[PDB]
Amino acid sequence: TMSTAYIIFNSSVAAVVDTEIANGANVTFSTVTVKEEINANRDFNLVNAQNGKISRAKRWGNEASKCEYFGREINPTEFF
Amino acid sequence: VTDPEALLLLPRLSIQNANAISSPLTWGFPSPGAFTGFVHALQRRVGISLDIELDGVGIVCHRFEAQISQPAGKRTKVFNLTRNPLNRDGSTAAIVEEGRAHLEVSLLLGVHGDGLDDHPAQEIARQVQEQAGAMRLAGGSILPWCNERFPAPNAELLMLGGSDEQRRKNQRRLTRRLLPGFALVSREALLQQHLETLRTTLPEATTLDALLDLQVRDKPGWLVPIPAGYNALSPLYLPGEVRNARDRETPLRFVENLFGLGEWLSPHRVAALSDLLWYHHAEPDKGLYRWSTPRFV
Amino acid sequence: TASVLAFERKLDPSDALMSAGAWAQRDASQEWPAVTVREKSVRGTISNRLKTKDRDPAKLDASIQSPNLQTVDVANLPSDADTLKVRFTLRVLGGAGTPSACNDAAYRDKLLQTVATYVNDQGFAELARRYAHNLANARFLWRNRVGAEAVEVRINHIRQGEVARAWRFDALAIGLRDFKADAELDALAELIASGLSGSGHVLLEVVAFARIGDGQEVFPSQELIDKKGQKSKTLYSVRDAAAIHSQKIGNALRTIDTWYPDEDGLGPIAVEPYGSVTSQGKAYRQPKQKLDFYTLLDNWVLRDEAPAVEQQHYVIANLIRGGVFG
Amino acid sequence: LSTASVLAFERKLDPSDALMSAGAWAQRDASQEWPAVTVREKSVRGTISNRLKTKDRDPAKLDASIQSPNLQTVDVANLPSDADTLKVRFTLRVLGGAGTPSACNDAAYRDKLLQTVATYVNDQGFAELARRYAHNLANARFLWRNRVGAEAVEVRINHIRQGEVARAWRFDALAIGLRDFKADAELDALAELIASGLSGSGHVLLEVVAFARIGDGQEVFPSQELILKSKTLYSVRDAAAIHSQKIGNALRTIDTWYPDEDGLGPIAVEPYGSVTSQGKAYRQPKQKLDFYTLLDNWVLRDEAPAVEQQHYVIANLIRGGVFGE
Amino acid sequence: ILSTASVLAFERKLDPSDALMSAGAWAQRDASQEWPAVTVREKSVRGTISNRLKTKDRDPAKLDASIQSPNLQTVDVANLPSDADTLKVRFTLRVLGGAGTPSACNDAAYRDKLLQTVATYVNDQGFAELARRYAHNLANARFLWRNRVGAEAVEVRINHIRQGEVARAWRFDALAIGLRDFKADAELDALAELIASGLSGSGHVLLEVVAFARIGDGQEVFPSQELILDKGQKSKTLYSVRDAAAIHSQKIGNALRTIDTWYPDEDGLGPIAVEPYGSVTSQGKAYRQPKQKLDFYTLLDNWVLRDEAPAVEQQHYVIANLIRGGVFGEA
Amino acid sequence: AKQLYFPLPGSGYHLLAPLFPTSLVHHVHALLREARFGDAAKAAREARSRQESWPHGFSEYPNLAIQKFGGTKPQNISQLNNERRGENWLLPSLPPNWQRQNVNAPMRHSSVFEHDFGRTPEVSRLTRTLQRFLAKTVHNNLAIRQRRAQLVAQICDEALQYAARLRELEPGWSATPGCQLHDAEQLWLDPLRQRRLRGDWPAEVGNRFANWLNRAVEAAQWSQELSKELTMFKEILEDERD
RNA sequence: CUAAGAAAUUCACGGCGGGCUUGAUGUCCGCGUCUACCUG
Repeated sequence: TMSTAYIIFNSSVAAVVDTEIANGANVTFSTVTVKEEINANRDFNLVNAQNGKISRAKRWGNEASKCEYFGREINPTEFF
Repeated sequence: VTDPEALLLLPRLSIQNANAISSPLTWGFPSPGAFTGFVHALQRRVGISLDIELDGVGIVCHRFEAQISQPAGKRTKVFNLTRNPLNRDGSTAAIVEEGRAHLEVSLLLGVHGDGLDDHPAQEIARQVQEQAGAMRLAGGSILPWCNERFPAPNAELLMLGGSDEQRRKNQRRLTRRLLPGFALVSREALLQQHLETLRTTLPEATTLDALLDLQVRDKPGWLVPIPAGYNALSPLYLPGEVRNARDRETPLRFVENLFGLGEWLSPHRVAALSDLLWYHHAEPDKGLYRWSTPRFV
Repeated sequence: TASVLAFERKLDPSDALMSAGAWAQRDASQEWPAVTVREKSVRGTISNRLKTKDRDPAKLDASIQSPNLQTVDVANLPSDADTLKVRFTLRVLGGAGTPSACNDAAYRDKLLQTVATYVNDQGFAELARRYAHNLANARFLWRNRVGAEAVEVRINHIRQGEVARAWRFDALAIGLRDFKADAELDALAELIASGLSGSGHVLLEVVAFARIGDGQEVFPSQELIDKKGQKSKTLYSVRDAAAIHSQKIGNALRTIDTWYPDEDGLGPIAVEPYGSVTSQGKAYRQPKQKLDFYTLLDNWVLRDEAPAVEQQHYVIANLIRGGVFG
Repeated sequence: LSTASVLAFERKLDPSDALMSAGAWAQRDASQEWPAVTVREKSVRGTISNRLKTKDRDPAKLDASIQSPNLQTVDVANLPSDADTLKVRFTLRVLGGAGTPSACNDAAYRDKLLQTVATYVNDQGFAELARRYAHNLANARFLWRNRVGAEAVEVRINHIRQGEVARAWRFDALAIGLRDFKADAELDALAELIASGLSGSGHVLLEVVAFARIGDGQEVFPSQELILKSKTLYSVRDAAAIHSQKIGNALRTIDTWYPDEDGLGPIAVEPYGSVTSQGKAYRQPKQKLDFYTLLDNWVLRDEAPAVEQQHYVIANLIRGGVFGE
Repeated sequence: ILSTASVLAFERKLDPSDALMSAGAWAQRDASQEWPAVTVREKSVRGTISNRLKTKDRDPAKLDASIQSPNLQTVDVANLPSDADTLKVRFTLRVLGGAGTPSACNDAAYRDKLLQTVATYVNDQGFAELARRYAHNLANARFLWRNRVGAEAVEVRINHIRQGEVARAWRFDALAIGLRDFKADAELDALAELIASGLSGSGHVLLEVVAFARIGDGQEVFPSQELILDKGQKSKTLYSVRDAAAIHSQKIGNALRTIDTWYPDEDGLGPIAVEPYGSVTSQGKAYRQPKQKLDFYTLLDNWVLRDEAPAVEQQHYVIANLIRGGVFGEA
Repeated sequence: AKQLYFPLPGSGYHLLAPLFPTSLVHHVHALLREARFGDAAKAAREARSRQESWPHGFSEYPNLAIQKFGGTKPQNISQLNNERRGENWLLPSLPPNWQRQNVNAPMRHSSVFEHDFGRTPEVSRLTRTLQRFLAKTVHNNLAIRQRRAQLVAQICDEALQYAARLRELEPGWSATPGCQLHDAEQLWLDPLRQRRLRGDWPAEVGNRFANWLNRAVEAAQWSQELSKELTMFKEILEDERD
């Protein structure tokens, strides 16, 4: 339920609560109480589609409450 | 338009299920044209008997809770709905909705009458407040009292009594019971000053009002868009030629709204309490109808 | 009858707040805490009828693999207190027959003549005798009445901050569909008839206790309202307490009509032009039938045929509830 | 003649919420003030062990995904660490007057329906539904997951009439089985009490308490809620509580008249008997043994079903619901 | 045809309680009911910079500037009382039983075939091979995770509380029993048969486990952490039940089921915890790789579908993976 | 229909028929829909956070309302639109204090240990917003001083509402723990029920002025006009309580 | 004389099974609180 960055990786995973890991210094900011998502390798950034919001890019741009997730995270697939 | 003589005050008017839409454009506090007309109805039901004259009202809005929700979606709000009875077939009804509000105000009126000497200064407030607990004031009922402590006693102040220090002392002796609300007054001045500042791009007045509430900029108070009367477009009619009117004694003019902007002051930082009595300037010379508060500043 | 005629309502009730306290402690019912609206969340299976193109045993089992998830609200008594206190303030207005809409003024004064010759020979003491029964048995306790052990309703007359006269009924020995005589209900009916006839409001503050049980459910009124979250069944709260609506009390005050052509052994029905029940669907007193309100207005004031006294009671009760007619 | 366009039935057998508490065993008649089992947060991380869709079945990516951890913050409800008894207290209100729907459209439907129900009632009582609603309180099947693996479960039932009790019942929820429907010299009294409570011949409300001797410091289970943390529990006033309708779903497991097989024990009475756990739906509408084709084939075409299915078609009405689209 | 079950999950057996940590003196072991609780308390620290800097930002004038402003954390720790030396860890373990019957299947034939295969497994051999290994990880107190290393003498002690009383008691010594070999003692077979009869289902088993570890005066115990989700800084909050430091009820119990010795490239590297795709994060990599056919899922689907019963040294693994529970459906 | 009449200046009444305007609701619908989503919204979305298109704005839109027109029956009214199934917006005009939060008044440390704590949303917003006018307004004596003086007067006047809002919030803030910090000023912002027992303490606002207007808040308006407004607030607090 | 007048949304529900959050750390150093006073 967001509008991420330009990563076209796979069916991403996302959460808002984020802790910082220190052990294992190739991965930073491991994500907490995380929830699944599927965009199924869609073209553009806005496709998140948890359960209800797939089409309607105008309604997606209206859905800017919890959006603009940076995506640069523990994995090119996994988003913020 | 002229000066008041006695600030008759109603103590606590709990209102249930009053209107909330009040225009094609707002949805907040009900239109204070209702508060203008409410005291004219009050004078028409009482003021001929006790020989008084009422013209202006103030509003304080002790509290205000609307009836809105959001169905796990936008930050815009949808309204409350009322179930309607069935039709002749007993199937369904073409339901048309409107907002609701539980608002709680306590108005202060303005008296001009000579009847303050023959009738004592507490009987004239014990009859008026007892009358207005049996009438409607925006589309909602007026509630009675519970069984607790009682601020249900009103007051009745005379601004002509005492000297200037006595006036400014009894003004605080009245405002001490009126404090936790927010008085609302007209703000017709700064719009026709903000116009010429905003005249470079577009002079449309609704655009000037719409961007006086929408780093970030500064708002010098709590500005608010309100109705401010009615502009007329149709000419006068005859009293007895129109079909489907409420009576057949007065002429008719079709009207559209007139939007202005107000301000929600605190009761303290006003100059005096003859500055917020909502009269209604009503020039009919191919004109319009307004209701404002002169001596606003 | 010229263009528009509308009647501002009388018998105006208010909202009904709730509280929850014990029994044999109902006398101190001013500090009882509210009954708030907590939420929960339920997982429902499928319990509706399906079409003939449906009901294959493959699509059905694939439907119960995805049950519906909805988050209803609920309101319960706190788990020590078993009695529900509902409180509401009813005021009457008086001046029944006078409308506030008329552009005729020859229809208005003859309407005044008709209501005057109704009120002079017989008072309001028949409609008041049923308006008192609809506060004696707690019809305003809509669903919370049923199954309770002993409902007890209390009515206070208020004119100033004082109380004037206090009643104490028992809404179980009082029947729900009868109308009997009582040594106190006649006095209450005379009070509300004196309020209805003359001018100036006559005020009432009515509470009602119900002994439901420890921590059971209550039922305030609901509220009308993207199939993901789907918060259905939102209740009504004013100042954070479960409140019955005003109209929901209004549909229980005016359950007085027991003069129907169709059924007279069922019970009363709320009064209505084209007298209709939302639950029972079918509208009694149809316009094809001559027992309709709007026919009975013009027959009684324009062509001046006096109907039976039952239909006179019905049309004047319909004038009490107010309305708007074109 | 036909069925109605709207039809609704208010529920009977109305249960409360079920409040939880803990304490020690061998404390009978002194168990009124036990502290409530409170929920609390607790962090949990455990790595990936779901199935794979033969796409990441490669050792190049499984080691990469095993190093991306999955920190969650679930809730939990434990007893106090010196307390080895879980007390669940809830109040059950049996209304009565089973047949009368709260709404209808055709009165000729409605009086025919009441005729059928009254012929059922005066033909044979509510006793067979009563003896089956008692054994979902004799053995505490409302202790859903907290029952399995317990030392001795004991329920005590007090019938309240005024603020005081009227009759007191001590059971032992493991001698009374979870499978067979016995006939004891004391379950008949509770049976006929709920029989008189359903037949409108009075009004009964019971306070039922359940002691489950789980284990000191062990885990108990409340009802779990939705998500918008990753496992929320139901807290009434900072006390863990089973849901109301979950107790309701455990209370109407009386249905032992499947089309399929009597060797698997009872389930909850639904229109289409559809246990969400086992994922299948007994009483399929392709067979003629569901509820929706046992109503209109009893009240319209007026052939009676067998005496077993009458119990199910009444018990589907005591749960209430909405019918007739 | 018996295709795979779309949704399948299992309720666990072997639940552990939460772990409590108390403190005292070693000579008062046999009267240690009212030992005080090892409380958590806040302390402050002051770190430095001890991370591998990248090749670009290795400027000399920046490193000393970055360490001139250190990072002042605020750590919670748990120490024993300064007059006490022996750490007491108490938790209770209940043995449920009926390991085959699932929680939420879809196909009835899958569930019946699953219960039939599990009934054959319980019929030919007992749970005795899968209970002489749980009894070890109660004996050599692996559930003391980091408090075990460098302990002087670890006496663990286990009671059978059938009623409120105790039925039969047991004392061990967790360093006489090694952390690698699974020996055969006379009092790890009276315990192993008890967990065997508890898991098969012929009774009820509740076990009280206390474990005394001798760490020393004023030393530092280790409870388990929590999350610090969302200045006023803090790091490393420990988990305390009612202000008594506590190991989680799944970090305990994770040491109950480090049983798995049957896995490829086993170089004497000790048992790991049983898991589908049997993996440990501390070793970084994941054994029982699915390209090998010695997984769990492709060990269940070749035993409940095509009936190719694997070696008994993997039927001791599949049943133990059923005992821990979990989800197993195509989620 | 739906018509009113208003009183004339010293005469009878004029009946007015307030109809539904259409040409002046579509213009505000167009001028409001584009600022929600469009060129100015999507592009330069981050116009004041990370250096977007400079000649644009942000165009906030708080507390809007919506109002349907029957739903799935779009043939009765005129001027149809397929997106408009009763999709005309409504601007807010709400009177403030429409949440009613100031209920508890506990024995805390922020507002219960310190009198000039003021842990409120509007008070916090007014405290955060005075930094733009708290700068070196040497050439802005009406800007950094007049608007700053008005905002200081507003933040002072809001304290009367933050105190008297609990003026009926209890039978009296009695002897309890934690509220002794509010017990140093337990007359003005405290209950009602002679200088100490028969009088309130009208000097604790002078002690809270250093914490609020000095601790949380050119050198003329920072001490002269603020001191005069504090003297006016002290006179107002003293004239009421006795 | 009030965008005044008018209005019952209701019935029923199983959220549920599983888990390792680890490792380490220096908070340093300096300091004037004074002057008075009738409780009957």
